[PDB]
Amino acid sequence: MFLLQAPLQRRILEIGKKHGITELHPDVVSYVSHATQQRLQNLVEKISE
Amino acid sequence: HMVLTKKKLQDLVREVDPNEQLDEDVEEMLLQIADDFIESVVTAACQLARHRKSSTLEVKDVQLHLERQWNMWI
Repeated sequence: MFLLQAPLQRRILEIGKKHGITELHPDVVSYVSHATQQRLQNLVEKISE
Repeated sequence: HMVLTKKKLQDLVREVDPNEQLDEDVEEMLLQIADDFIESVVTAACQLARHRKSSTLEVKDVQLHLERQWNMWI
């Protein structure tokens, strides 16, 4: 996984508590990791351009 | 706690341009951006979920926000 699975999991779970969320589907972690990799991938590509 | 490593970041950078070591400050900035991204996205998603009258965070929620506020299609 691009991002660190354990702390990511914990941090997502953590942000949810503050926002009416009690649980989170499993692969949501991976999905967020993928999205974050895209966010950063585009910026880097742009920066190198 | 750290969710992304300097190593993994650098692999990403390398993937875009194999010969290009990024300045540490830029590395930190990007690590900071990933943090804001996770924060805002997950936060906005939880809202969508809560709206579904739900309490379990699901891809559906994150995807909906990404597509709408980031025009990211994954």
